[PDB]
Amino acid sequence: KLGQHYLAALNEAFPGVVLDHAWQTKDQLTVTVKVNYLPEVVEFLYYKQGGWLSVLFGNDERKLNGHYAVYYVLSMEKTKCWITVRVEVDANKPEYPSVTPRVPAAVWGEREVRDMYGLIPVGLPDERRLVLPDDWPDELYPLRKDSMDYRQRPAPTTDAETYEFINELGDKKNNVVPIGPLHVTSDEPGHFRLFVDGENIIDADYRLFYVHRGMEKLAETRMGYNEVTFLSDRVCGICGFAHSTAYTTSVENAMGIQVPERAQMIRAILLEVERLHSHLLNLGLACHFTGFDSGFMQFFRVRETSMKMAEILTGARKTYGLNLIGGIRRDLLKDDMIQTRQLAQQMRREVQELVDVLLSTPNMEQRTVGIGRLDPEIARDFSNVGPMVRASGHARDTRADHPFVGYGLLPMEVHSEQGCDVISRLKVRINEVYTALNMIDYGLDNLPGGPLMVEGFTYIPHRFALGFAEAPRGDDIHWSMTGDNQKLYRWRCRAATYANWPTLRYMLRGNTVSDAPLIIGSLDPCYSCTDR
Amino acid sequence: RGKPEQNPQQCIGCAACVNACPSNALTVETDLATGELAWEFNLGHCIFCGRCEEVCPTAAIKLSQEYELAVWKKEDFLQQSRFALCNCRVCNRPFAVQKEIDYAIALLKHNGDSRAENHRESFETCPECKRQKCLV
Amino acid sequence: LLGPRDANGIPVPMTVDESIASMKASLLKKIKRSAYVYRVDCGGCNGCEIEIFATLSPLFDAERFGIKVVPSPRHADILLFTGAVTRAMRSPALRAWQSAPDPKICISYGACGNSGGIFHDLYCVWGGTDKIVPVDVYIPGCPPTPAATLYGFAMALGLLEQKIHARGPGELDEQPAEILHGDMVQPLRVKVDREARRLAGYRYGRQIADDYLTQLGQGEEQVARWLEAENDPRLNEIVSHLNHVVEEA
Amino acid sequence: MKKVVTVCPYCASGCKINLVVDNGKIVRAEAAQGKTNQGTLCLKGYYGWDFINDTQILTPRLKTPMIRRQRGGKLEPVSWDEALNYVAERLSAIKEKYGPDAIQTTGSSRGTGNETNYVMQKFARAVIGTNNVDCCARVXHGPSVAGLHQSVGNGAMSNAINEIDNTDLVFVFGYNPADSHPIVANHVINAKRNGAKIIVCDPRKIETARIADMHIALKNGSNIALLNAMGHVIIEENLYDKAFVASRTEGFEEYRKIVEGYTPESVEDITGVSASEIRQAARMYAQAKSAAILWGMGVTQFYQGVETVRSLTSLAMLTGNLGKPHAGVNPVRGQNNVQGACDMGALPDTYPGYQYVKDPANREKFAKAWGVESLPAHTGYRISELPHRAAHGEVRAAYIMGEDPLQTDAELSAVRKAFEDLELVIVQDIFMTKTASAADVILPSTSWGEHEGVFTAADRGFQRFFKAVEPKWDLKTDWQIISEIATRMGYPMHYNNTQEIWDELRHLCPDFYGATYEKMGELGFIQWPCRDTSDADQGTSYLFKEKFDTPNGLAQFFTCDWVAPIDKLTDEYPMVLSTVREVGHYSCRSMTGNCAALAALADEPGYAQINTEDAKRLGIEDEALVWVHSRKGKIITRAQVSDRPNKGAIYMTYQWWIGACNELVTENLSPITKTPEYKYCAVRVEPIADQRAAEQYVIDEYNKLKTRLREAAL
Amino acid sequence: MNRFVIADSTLCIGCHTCEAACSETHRQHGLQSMPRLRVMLNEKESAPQLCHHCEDAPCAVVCPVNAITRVDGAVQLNESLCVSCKLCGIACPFGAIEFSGSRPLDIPANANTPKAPPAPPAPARVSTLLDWVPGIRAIAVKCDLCSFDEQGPACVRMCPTKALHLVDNT
Ligand SMILES: Nc1nc2c(c(=O)[nH]1)N[C@H]1C(S)=C(S)[C@@H](COP(=O)(O)OP(=O)(O)OC[C@H]3O[C@@H](n4cnc5c(=O)[nH]c(N)nc54)[C@H](O)[C@@H]3O)O[C@H]1N2
Ligand SMILES: Nc1nc2c(c(=O)[nH]1)N[C@H]1C(S)=C(S)[C@@H](COP(=O)(O)OP(=O)(O)OC[C@H]3O[C@@H](n4cnc5c(=O)[nH]c(N)nc54)[C@H](O)[C@@H]3O)O[C@H]1N2
Ligand code: SF4
Ligand code: SF4
Ligand code: SF4
Ligand code: SF4
Ligand code: SF4
Ligand code: SF4
Ligand code: SF4
Ligand code: SF4
Ligand code: FCO
Ligand SMILES: [Fe+3]
Ligand SMILES: [Mo+6]
Ligand code: NI
Repeated sequence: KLGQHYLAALNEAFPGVVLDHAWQTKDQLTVTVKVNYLPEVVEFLYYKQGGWLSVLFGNDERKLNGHYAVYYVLSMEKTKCWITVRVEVDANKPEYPSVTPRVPAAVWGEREVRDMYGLIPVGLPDERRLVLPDDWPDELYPLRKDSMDYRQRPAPTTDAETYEFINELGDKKNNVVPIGPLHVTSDEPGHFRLFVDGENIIDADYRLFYVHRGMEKLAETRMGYNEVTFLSDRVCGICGFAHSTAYTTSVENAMGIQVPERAQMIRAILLEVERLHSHLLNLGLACHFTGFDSGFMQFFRVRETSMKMAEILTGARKTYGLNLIGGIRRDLLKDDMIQTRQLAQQMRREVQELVDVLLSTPNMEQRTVGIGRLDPEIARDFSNVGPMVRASGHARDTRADHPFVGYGLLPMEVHSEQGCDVISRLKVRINEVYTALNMIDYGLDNLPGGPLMVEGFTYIPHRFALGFAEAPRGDDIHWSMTGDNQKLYRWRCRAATYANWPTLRYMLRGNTVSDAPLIIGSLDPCYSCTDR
Repeated sequence: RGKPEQNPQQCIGCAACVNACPSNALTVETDLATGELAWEFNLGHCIFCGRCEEVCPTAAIKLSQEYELAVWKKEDFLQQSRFALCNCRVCNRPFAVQKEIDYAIALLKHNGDSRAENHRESFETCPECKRQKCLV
Repeated sequence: LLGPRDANGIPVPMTVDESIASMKASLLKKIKRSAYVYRVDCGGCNGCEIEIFATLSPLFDAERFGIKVVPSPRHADILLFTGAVTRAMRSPALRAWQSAPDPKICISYGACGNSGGIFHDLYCVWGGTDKIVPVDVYIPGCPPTPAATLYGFAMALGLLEQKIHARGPGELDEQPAEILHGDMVQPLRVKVDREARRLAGYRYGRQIADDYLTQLGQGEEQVARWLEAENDPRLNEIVSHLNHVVEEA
Repeated sequence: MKKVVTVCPYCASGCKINLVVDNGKIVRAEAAQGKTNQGTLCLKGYYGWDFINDTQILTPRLKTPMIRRQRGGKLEPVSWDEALNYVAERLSAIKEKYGPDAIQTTGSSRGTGNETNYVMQKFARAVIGTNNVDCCARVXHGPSVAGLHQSVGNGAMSNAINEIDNTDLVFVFGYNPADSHPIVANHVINAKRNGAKIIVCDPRKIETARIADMHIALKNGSNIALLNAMGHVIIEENLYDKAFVASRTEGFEEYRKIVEGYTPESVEDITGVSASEIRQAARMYAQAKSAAILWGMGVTQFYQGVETVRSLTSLAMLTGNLGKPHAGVNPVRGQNNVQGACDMGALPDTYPGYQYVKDPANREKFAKAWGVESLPAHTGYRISELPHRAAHGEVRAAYIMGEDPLQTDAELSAVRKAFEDLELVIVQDIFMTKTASAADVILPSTSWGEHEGVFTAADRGFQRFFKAVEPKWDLKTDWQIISEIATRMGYPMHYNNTQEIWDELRHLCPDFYGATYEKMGELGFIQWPCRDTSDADQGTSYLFKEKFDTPNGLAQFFTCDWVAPIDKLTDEYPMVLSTVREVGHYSCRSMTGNCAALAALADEPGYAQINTEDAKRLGIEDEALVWVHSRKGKIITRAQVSDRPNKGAIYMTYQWWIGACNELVTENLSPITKTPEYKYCAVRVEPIADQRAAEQYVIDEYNKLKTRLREAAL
Repeated sequence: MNRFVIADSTLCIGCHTCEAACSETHRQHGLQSMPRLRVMLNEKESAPQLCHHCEDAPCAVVCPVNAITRVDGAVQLNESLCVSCKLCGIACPFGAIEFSGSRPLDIPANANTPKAPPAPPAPARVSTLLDWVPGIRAIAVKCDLCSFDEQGPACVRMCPTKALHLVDNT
């Protein structure tokens, strides 16, 4: 059983704090600790044991045990397992000690739980509203199961935005350069405040969650089990198969569900095919701010032949719908599989020539070095997970630590650079394109065979687990608890860029105005995945 | 993966497709005035997932090869049908779609139910009144 | 302040003056040969945004028809609305509405923009884009294909005309339904359909089972067609399993 | 995962529940091998325990003491300190300025147990100095206990519940076993399984009337005429044990000369039942060797309730079926501790152990044992006339303890007006009920499942229920609150547990001396009178073996001429209203209103049973909302159209809060017992044009009701 | 050669304990919390009516997805495969199948905050074969003989008068 050593270390460091512990799967572990001793346990597992704060979230278990539940998912990466730290916040006085003064990665999860559930982490410095809009009435906490109906819409208190932006390094003489929410080539709402002195950015604050639909509440009220796979696809058009596989594996880990052999690694094939689509889009956007546009339209061309295998492996463009809880909906056939193999190869042909642009190295040496540097010291604290943390030096990858859809039968390579520039994050994505093309080269020629679907099973109530996938921008951790045979009790999703966002203040600092859209797009944000 | 069209000659009024629609593009309401069930499809809600053609008992709703769907007014999105409800033969409360009951009777005649339609009074009886029949 | 409200404070769609709305046809025939379109992305997934940006891509072009994307609402003659109106996004969308010069053309893009899509009844959305501003042209899809985007813009500019219309109740509703594939007994057809759906797919499974059904007419002859024509190992495994289901029945 | 043996807190059948408890939470209820149930429980015993978890389905459970500062003010939460200092200063001030009798104090009958009733009456009679104590046996079998005390001598159930299984005939008269005490109905089932014929006298076609060799469908309120007719058939056909009527009873000639004027042909129309089946019923009851009479609320809850009990018990003397096993008169009790509250002395005319207060010897004994000089002697005022004494200006304060008089009392407008002029109403409850909202002082109490005590079944049988879980709001048991209140202004009154109170009880009662905790224990059933703590006395199954416990030792015959009920069927009120229970939910719906499995079967506004012909012709369909109008109010319930109710009357249910039928009930109290007439009042049912507006009027009034109780309590 | 639970109407007192027992032995499980047996009343008789578990099943014939099949001598319906076509509730000659779905978990029926305008109300109830709520997916609810439970049916066990008994042919 994985995770015994960390539990023993927690027991010897803290003798009588672990009130209860249980195993979800072999590599999944949860512990219930004391409420007043919570920040020491998570800080210990974070700093001393080398754990990364993946996701933390609240729960409404007042009719299950009479208490709120705040979970703290930690990824052990020094074998490698999942540890969740659970606390039982009191009902009529919801207050638990905060982790943000100890672990900086707990700054927005503890701001989200102030809004969705109304729980109060005492000692949290950033007390501003995060997810709910500025016109939201105060005490309506949406994710409380008895606060309001999902269909209720309060009257907007204000038409103007009342958000407060902090200026850490600037003063009352600095000007601001908005870059949202309605900006061209941003293609997605998100506000930015560049506190500039000239063209240099002194400080940078931002307002997000303009695309907060509220699908966490809607996934547990109006919508079932097989239908949330459609909700996960319609979050963003480019992580659709990442969210669906992350949600599906959360529900199949919550029960047994011994999925058939080829239905695992076909999901591994389509997970990598999607990162051909998303990385080559970012590399096209990397050339549209570096300068050349005949490097963009051409990355659009190699993106189209990545869309051509996505046309034949599924038959759809963007949002799809190919996974169910037991297995995959539509199934690949022989010629599709022989064909995808050399269109993978001709892309490796085309990708090599198009990557000869950085070999050219003129705006790819002066515009993309020393710009938007992310400190690996900072990236370790805030627990970034995408190509950000792989460029900064940490070999953080879900497919190597935790093979979820049969990646152990596929050739896995983790690429980590040393520089922390924009050009370093492009080199992460360039080596990931060849890596994903090696898996398409080695996946579709040796399928194990067998069935595709496992259905007819009954959902055991109040069973939960963690589901994870390797999205193109990092990992998405999906935690879902089964409610009954039809509905979910609670489904929580954290986007790949949700962990990535709180370090944009430390990238845009010291840079210029002109390359500031390049710094934001260097990590390839998916606002719709993080805004939920 | 084009527009869902419904064949009204083959829809039996079983909210199967309505229950499987994630975006509630398909809606049914029971109109006691007219004794009819108002089946409706809205293209302004449809996310083109294809669950409706998956769960249709009689394959009436299909997604065609039609992708040119822009309109000037919102009411052109709607596909509407009305099916006469079947009144009970013990009480007279409307309990099911008459076309659905006739389709069920046709299904039972095929696999071998020689006297299916001579038992039509059992099929056009509400399940509450059918439970009172076996009590006596 | 920006938008009108009820007595409760819930927002309502704006009502343009008829003096302002009287010259929309003249504006359309003015911008028939040159349309300035500003994307107003609201609370929606990138799908309904990247495909709109793909309307000027190599596969589908918009400048050949005169459509040029503008950087400001002040330059806009057509305001393209994309996502479901989030409560945080109603005020910027309204600001983009009043910033444009009157009269305007509004095009709702996608299911999420037409009526809210899958988030139609939810506390953080106001529904579709017609719940805040008037909408002239509705373009459905999730996401709309670039052919649909070109058709929507061409029909908005008068180059094409509307194709689909409403269908109401009629005589065909009460005509009885017929048994499909009413040759063998319904149990086996249902069982082999489920067996093909488990192994192939919704789509592939109906297809394989229906091929098998036409081949139940001549056992050996079309067993042979399914075995030889495809030469697909996978299709052959699907047919063998379906055949064992029917045989054991 | 340990099992705690408890006694079901709903009805007087006294079933034993094996509450399985893990951690400090209850997971399930199991059927225990008790004396009464023997491993069979109804739905309320199986799935009626989850009201203690504060589910807030109907009403929020109480947490803190709350003091209302001025009527029109609000219930604002307060510490126990001043909640109880206020309830001592105000009570002492009232007993100084007005009188000891200006105070009035109820006793509970549901989950508090016997020891709480004993300490409550001890508090009242010692600290207060009043006999103003009345449980809700007043609105229950008060006519039954009064008639039995005047006629046979002992006012309790004279035979065991388990003794019905071996009778030769069961005579059910105005009692519904299948909906009130389901295990008693199962006992009647096995009695029919042993060969006993069953005669049911009920206007409806109840489930017990189905297992019956013959059933009597009589007119509402015509019990005396039928009883006199069948007694005349017994006498004139000379069918009785005269040996018994010559040796053991007294007063036969007056009964003979007063019943002879009531032959069956004259009542063949007042009782609406033909003479041939009356003769068959009288002959069948006379020739049965050992036969029992079971009567309920179709007897006592009338103007002529006491006289009907006298007639039934006199007719039992004629048949000679009184004092032998598998026979006797069996008034089946109501709540699970109403027989316990009767024994413990929570009545305004008796001390604990069925000792009356008119005797100065008992008034010297209890003054010696407690500590004041002599306890007050005046028979006290009753809870049914409490609005009458409050409006007239005779009673000033009401210590309501574990009842709901704003839902379960007649003429609810008069109750509301009484609570407005009553300057203080102290409600000691476990829920925010209707009365708990209109209370000037409210004290939270420990529920049934979280304390200890003694319950008494319908057949006078003591039983023990044990503590399962701890309370989660530092709130104390009822005897603790009573003891602290008495300490803060009067007597030093302190108790450690209920065993000390039970030992004090056995010291003060010669009839409960043999009922000790260790003899009862886990699965014990000890039917008082038990006199020896030895294992010699396991209880007393039947009464009247050798003496009738009468001052003469001889039973007395009595009956009178039938008189009509007070309200008459008039032009605009042609419909008889009878307020009748049902299985599934319990009275006032505080508990069973917070149980999800029980509230998932029937929620609101309830079903008023309509005869098919009556609705077919008045225009009312099988599930339609119906405006039911009376002289004192108009309310809405649905309609359950079936031919089981008799024509001309509707049978309707008072457990519902929206559409409660107690607004319609005009209170006409009995002549001497002062019981409200729930089983007969004149109404008119009328349909509603727009059912959707009335259906919305169901919902918003149901939500505005829950808005008040969730505002005051929280 | 079929297993079914029958009710003795002479022994049934109409206590609705069987309804609450069947509703709770499935609510603790994942299945539907609607009782699968309903106490039917007339003038002279009273007995719950449930699935007869017929030797030839008209419900299984009309099923489009083969959700109804015979296993262990009992006609068992898989609630994870039913597509709410409601054809089994028509072909059943005894009215043993009704249709209900799952409410949102741990959420009350009326959770309308007074801080916002109230949500639109539910449509009026007409019949389980016609009704549709957007948040509720109705499923054919039938007596499954408590096959998941290890101590037999909960209706037979928790009957106060022992009216229900399991009829079993090999
Ligand atoms: N119309 C009409 N009215 C009737 C009747 C009728 O047939 N028709 N029946 C009458 C009869 S026979 C009776 S007995 C009465 C019964 O009616 P009530 O006297 O009202 O008795 P309950 O309904 O049990 O009221 C119980 C109250 O006590 C509380 N309680 C429960 N357990 C405990 C406990 O352990 N401790 C404390 N402190 N409180 C507790 C409950 O929360 C609730 O507030 O109703 C009478 N009213
Ligand atoms: N489920 C449930 N069980 C309860 C209770 C509860 O609230 N819920 N309450 C308990 C209490 S508090 C009590 S007192 C007992 C009482 O329980 P029961 O004695 O059974 O009382 P009811 O059901 O009110 O009345 C019994 C019968 O009296 C009939 N009746 C009405 N009018 C007349 C008449 O004029 N003559 C005759 N002969 N019959 C008539 C009615 O038709 C009904 O069939 O029940 C207890 N059991
Ligand atoms: S599923 Fe098919 S038959 Fe049923 S309502 Fe929909 S279209 Fe009609
Ligand atoms: S395609 Fe999907 S969203 Fe559209 S009507 Fe069918 S089920 Fe509903
Ligand atoms: S229409 Fe579809 S793709 Fe476009 S924003 Fe809405 S959900 Fe996303
Ligand atoms: S008869 Fe009374 S004690 Fe026994 S189970 Fe029913 S409600 Fe509980
Ligand atoms: S639980 Fe038993 S007595 Fe009660 S209705 Fe059901 S079968 Fe009849
Ligand atoms: S549902 Fe009806 S037809 Fe099917 S097995 Fe049960 S009783 Fe027979
Ligand atoms: S409701 Fe379910 S079981 Fe019944 S016919 Fe339809 S799909 Fe089959
Ligand atoms: S056998 Fe099981 S499923 Fe069927 S009615 Fe009884 S308890 Fe319910
Ligand atoms: N990649 C991606 Fe989408 C985001 N952020 C996910 O997961
Ligand atoms: Fe009917
Ligand atoms: Mo009573
Ligand atoms: Ni994304």
